[PDB]
Amino acid sequence: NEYAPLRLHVPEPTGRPGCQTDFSYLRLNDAGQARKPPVDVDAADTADLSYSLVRVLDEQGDAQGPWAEDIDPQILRQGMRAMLKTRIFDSRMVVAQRQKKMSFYMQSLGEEAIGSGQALALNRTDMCFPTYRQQSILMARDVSLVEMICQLLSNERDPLKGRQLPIMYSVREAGFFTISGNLATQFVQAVGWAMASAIKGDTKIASAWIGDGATAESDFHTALTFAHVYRAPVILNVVNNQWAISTFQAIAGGESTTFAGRGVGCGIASLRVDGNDFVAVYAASRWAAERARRGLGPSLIEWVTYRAGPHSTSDDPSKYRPADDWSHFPLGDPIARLKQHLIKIGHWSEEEHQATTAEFEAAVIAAQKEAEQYGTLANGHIPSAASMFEDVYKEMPDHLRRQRQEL
Amino acid sequence: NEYAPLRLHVPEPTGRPGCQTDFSYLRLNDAGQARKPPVDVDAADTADLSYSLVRVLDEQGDAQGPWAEDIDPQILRQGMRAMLKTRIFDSRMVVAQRQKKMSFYMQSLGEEAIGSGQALALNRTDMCFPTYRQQSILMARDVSLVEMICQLLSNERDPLKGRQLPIMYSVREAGFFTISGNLATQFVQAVGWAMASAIKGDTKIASAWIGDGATAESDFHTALTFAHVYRAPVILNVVNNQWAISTFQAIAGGESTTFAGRGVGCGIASLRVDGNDFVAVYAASRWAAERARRGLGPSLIEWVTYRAGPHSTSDDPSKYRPADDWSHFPLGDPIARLKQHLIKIGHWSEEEHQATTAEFEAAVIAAQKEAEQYGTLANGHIPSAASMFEDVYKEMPDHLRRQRQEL
Amino acid sequence: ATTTMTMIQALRSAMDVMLERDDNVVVYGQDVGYFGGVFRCTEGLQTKYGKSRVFDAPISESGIVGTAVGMGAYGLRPVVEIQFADYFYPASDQIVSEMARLRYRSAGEFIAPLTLRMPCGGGIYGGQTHSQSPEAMFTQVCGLRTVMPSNPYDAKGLLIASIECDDPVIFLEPKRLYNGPFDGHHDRPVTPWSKHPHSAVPDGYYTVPLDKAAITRPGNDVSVLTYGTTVYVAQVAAEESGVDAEVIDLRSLWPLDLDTIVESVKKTGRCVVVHEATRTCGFGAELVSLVQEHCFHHLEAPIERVTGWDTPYPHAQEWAYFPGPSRVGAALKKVMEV
Amino acid sequence: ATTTMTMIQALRSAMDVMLERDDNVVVYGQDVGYFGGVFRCTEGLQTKYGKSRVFDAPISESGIVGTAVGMGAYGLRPVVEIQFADYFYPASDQIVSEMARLRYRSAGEFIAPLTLRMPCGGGIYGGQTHSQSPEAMFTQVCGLRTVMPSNPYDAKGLLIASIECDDPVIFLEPKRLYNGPFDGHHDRPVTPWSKHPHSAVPDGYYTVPLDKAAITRPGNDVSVLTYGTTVYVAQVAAEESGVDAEVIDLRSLWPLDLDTIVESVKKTGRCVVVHEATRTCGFGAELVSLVQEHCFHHLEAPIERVTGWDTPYPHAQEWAYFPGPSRVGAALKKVMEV
Repeated sequence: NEYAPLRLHVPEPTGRPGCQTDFSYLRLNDAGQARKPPVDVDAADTADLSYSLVRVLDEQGDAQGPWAEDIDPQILRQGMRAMLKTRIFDSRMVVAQRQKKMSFYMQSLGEEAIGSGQALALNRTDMCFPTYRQQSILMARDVSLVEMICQLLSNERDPLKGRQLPIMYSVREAGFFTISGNLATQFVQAVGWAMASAIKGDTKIASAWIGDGATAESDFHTALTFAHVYRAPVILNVVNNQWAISTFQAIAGGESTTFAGRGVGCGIASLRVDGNDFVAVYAASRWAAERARRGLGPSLIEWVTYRAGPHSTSDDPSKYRPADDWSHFPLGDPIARLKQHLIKIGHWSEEEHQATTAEFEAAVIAAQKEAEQYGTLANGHIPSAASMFEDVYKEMPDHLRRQRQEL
Repeated sequence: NEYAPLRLHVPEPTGRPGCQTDFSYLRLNDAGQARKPPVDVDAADTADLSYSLVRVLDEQGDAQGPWAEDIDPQILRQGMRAMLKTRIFDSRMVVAQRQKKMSFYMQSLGEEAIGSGQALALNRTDMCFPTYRQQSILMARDVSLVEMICQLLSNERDPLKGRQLPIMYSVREAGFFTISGNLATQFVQAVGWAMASAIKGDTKIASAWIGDGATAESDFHTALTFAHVYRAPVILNVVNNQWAISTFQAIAGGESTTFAGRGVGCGIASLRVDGNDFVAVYAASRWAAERARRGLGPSLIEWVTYRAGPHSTSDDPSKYRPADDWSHFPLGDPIARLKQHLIKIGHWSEEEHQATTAEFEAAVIAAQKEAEQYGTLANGHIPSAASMFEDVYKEMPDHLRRQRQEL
Repeated sequence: ATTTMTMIQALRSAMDVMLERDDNVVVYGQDVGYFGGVFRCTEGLQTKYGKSRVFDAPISESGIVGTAVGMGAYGLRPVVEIQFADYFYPASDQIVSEMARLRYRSAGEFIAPLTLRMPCGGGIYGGQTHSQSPEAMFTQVCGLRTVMPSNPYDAKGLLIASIECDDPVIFLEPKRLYNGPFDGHHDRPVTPWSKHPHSAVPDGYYTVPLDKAAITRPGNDVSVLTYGTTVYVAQVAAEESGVDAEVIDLRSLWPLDLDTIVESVKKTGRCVVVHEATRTCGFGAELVSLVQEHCFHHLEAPIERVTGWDTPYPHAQEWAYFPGPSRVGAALKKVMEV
Repeated sequence: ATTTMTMIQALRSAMDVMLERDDNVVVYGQDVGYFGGVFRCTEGLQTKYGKSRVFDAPISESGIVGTAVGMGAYGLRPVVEIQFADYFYPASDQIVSEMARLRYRSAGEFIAPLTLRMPCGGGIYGGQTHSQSPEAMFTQVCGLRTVMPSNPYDAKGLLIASIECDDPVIFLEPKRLYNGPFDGHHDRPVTPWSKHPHSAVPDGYYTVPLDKAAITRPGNDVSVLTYGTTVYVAQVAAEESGVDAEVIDLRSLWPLDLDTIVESVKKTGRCVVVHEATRTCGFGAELVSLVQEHCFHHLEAPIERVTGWDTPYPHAQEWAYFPGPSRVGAALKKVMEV
């Protein structure tokens, strides 16, 4: 009588197939609007910043605000070089996926700026704990495409000896920690790696990565807690692309909140940054890195971007969101935006663009030819079956010895 | 060169055996200073309150401020009765433990106000999900002591038929969910119970309980996320007693932060309340329940209190904290503070107080006697060994049938 | 009446039936709601019954199972999903420490009539985290009940039965068998369910009794204890070996149909255990131990077991890992040897 | 030289030795630091080596193991603790999906030379969450190494050995054996280690090889395969029955010493498996299955296993649950029957 019946509440994306998304839910800010706090700023004094948007490049491509200071155009160039290489590589692999040359692939269309951006702000020795979607990091550190593709193929030449699903890369020399299909686990692992660096009086930092969806996983909260408790030199990266397969970020707990907000909550200085503004990505990443390396503490950055492509090759986004959704995303295309800016200040041109595209297209095609020379799905040219039992333990134990012998 | 060696940070409590604790870290407020928001307040507007302290009773025992409205003296008297019962029960059960009549016990000395306070603000049908330290709820809800001591003894009269370690109570009829040894698990389970209530369009709400130390456990974050995503009718209670066995709340992630703050971070309206102020405990709890029952969403409350007694009957606090620590705790003793207040307003007196103390002493002594009639540790008088195989499954399966006959 | 269904459509039907039968039944999990699951297994359900009954969940396994436990305590019947069996681990605590022991530790006061569907099994180039068989992680938990179907008919019936059971059920679904049966021959492209026995699925309500195994191929030479994808592997392998092997689909892993098993080996005199799961401390060891205990004197040879290698599930070496008709076949010859 | 030590003191010494011997060694967990651990197992270690080497952790098992995995990735050698084996569950994902597969999935680029000490076992009125034996939740994990000592000497030797091993090691410590040996007789008050053989612990560095079992009581009648508390339970039950049983403390659960086992059973012609953990799909099942495979013909009788009932560990019915000398002895007579 007195109380109306309670109702379960289930969040829904404003946009469904056959409609138009209402991108109002993204609390956005104009370029240069957000301030640049000191590297020693207390976590508590970062609250506003967790609910706003650090962004440099405006609508017309001009840089605004304090985040625009001290930005070497040579770095932006490497950035442009990194994003394009990534995107082109991505395109290529999707195709080799259709033509049944590759088992499985995940794109990073629309997110190329983030990994590359941060990668360029870090040292090669600063180990990254990436998800399956930060191949841009590998690209910005100029990793052999041949070996990347070989892994994508499970060749006789796969560095992981075909033990691991395509894209689940591992490149210790590139400061790129072995990817695991299990979500979120790497976020805690990053914090531990930083704790180690701190324990040995080193100066290396950990770069941790996670998506919007995976923040709901328990290792997310474990990472923030440990990063905070021990003041570990970690950069904690949340990549909010609005989606987790078919699931809108509101079901991840984004409704009326921010992911950056959860860092402030556990006493970690937090930024929410335009994920498609390369300059902003670079500027925010440098800040966090410097904060960490100075020994002033961990940082949480929520990168606001959009998962423009399919979740994976097995995915069909047209079954749960508007097909033309990316067209309307207020933060546009990272490559497009950097391009406009880089031309307008005179360190880029349609010419260098077209050429750089052309050279990377060539580079991937070559490496793909180079890698396939060592096998395919179709070719039984794959790693040995006897290798299947190695590295399970340091020394092949008796029982695996029998199991290999029996083959 | 450029960068100094990184150093691992490890939090330490200011007070150790042979020192005095500096309770400055408690972000304390004066009674009446914290405002009382409307029950429909946005979680974001609760940010300041998550970093202050809701307090009603001042150093003189006068009720101050907006939380001091609509307070029935009768409810307070039931509160004092509940707190006294709890403390006397605890002390007596500690004696019985030493006399080897019981195997193990955990006091809630100094925390009697919290459980009892929320209990009297909810309905009997609102299910609580307690830890092993909310026995004050059972006392506020007038559960049979005979039946409680029986479980404590693992009697022939034990309601759980000796299946459970002492204190791991289960009282569905009193809205007291089966206690588990595994920490935090109940915090999630609470949210679901609330989701269930919401799915069926009920008006029952769920009361969750967790300690400071336990907030680090993964199910704490899980709970907040689900409670926030689904707008679940839960009151999420964090009991900050400053300690987790030997660990100071700073190692749990409390340094420069509050636990209330983590609610705001996940977009849940959050309050930080004086845990030893019964009026504030009732008033805060009433508000949270009202918010919940009206379908306005979950609430988080950090109860700031102090774990006055040993962690358990297996614990010696004098090995990790000052012996005199309770005397120094700025928020005093819940029973002591209400007593002062209730006398000052003419609804209590030394006379009733000494009387009430007397009756609960008698009641527990009688109850302990009624209980030991039915066996003890020495007396082999326990539940049958064949009731050991029951209730593992709804119907005792064949292998269990075999194993039972095998005994 | 009846309709020809795939495993996917059968499981979906089971949920549609029970969703209708019992008001307290609720279905949730990751991508389960609007999208209808990354495997179609929940398509249309939300549309038909409403968000309050079938809904999308955050990516949190312990959250999913934990809330479900709370929902059960209230009195609902949660059928909840975990996208891949390989990702149950974060829910381990809620599964072993709470769901399994809720009835026991409360002396029946609170119960957990939950069902956890987890797609399992390999043979699809899944790799390390898209293809493991964790049944041994559950069978060892007192208070749980583990079940795995091998065909659409049993898939619907065993699922309905599972949801209705008041004990917590780990419902493992072999994704290899989602679209059609699979014998381990990747050379021969796989056929759909419509061209096979047991795709005829009743539209309405029905059950396949728990604790009851099924003799797929009656034989006299060897008893073959198996389940899931390896059922069809054992069948084809029995035909290629020539060996007249009796193929038993346990259907209910644990508790199991002990009598049907003992009866087969007692007649036969020899048995081979087959499962995708890794060898050491897998479910096969309990099966071997059980047979040995009850069929020792009637045992004409050592109990063999053809399983996956003691190694994480690889990608490229897929068919060298998965126990196929060849590798199973060899064991059928090996047991029949004097 | 040599000092008389309890299991607690021997374990504490092992960490003290390795903490000194290797700069990369680190020790942490809940209450492990200042307080010295709820079981005294790390007393003074923080005082001696400083906060950065030995420290208290938050209550997060997944966090503890997870950060440890990261530290190992960096190149440290973390010896980390979980208060009770009963509470490993929240770290199941970090244990199975990360620690155990780290070397394999990275092809040696990254390793996890970790050690998790978890006190285990009942016989102490522990109840459901203070006394379970979850060794079967680890032996089935490809990539892990499971070890359980049964005395101070072995405790230190095996702990130093495990810490140095470059494979992740689950180090189970039977809390029942912490202060002294325990045969299962609660009637007879328990004696300390100082009055018992194997309390003579070397002060300095030494090991006890992994993969190596040990005959505790040389016998001819039956092979008794066991570990932990049940070692002493078997020794006393052997004396009570009269049966001349060979008591084998496996020490390393998995991988194990296959040879020492097969050799005993091959001589004996019969074996009994004894452990605290619940029967179904416990580690016992693998032991039976291995013995059945390698000693089928020499087998004079069915392999018996005396274990904890398939029930969550009760409180009052402690001695009704725990496999005591009486119940073990009964099984020793049963196998010796024609």
